Amino acid sequence: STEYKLVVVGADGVGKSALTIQLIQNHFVDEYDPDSYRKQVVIDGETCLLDILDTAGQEEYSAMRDQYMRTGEGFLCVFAINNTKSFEDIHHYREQIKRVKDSEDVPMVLVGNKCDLPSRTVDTKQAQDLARSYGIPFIETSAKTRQGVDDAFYTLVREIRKHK
Ligand SMILES: Nc1nc2c(ncn2[C@@H]2O[C@H](COP(=O)(O)OP(=O)(O)O)[C@@H](O)[C@H]2O)c(=O)[nH]1
Repeated sequence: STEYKLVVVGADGVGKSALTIQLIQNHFVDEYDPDSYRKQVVIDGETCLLDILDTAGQEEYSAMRDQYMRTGEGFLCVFAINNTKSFEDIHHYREQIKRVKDSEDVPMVLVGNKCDLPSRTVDTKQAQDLARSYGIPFIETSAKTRQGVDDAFYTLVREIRKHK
């Protein structure tokens, strides 16, 4: 079966690592010290291997971040629903991915994480309008309750499958 390399990007603290660890290990972590992990899953009846590359801890413009992005086939662009700044930063990460892959057509999913937390500052309509402007899906997640987590990563695999 095919292996899919998925890279998780977003501002520090939005939950890249907690999402990754929930996907792989089925546990929520209160802290993560920065990173790649593999797991076999079945998506739409089709077995595949996920290789998740977590950019947590990499400096904003590091050579290793660029290598991670070059290696990736699809990207999760994560913000936190309780952090307007991290939502405003999404364009930065999208631009970086486009530069590194040297393409305007890169499989991506927009992920609004921490949807369990009370203090929402980003509406689902704002996020869906950004996603719509990029032509990509939007998925709301909580690494803590597991809502949306599988759906985010699996939707990204579906996007890659549509790209090849
Ligand atoms: N309540 C809640 N906390 C989260 C969620 N995702 C991550 N966290 C927490 O937010 C902090 C940052 O998460 P981390 O995964 O290290 O963020 P990263 O820097 O983007 O990798 C930690 O204290 C995590 O427990 C979530 O969906 N809900």
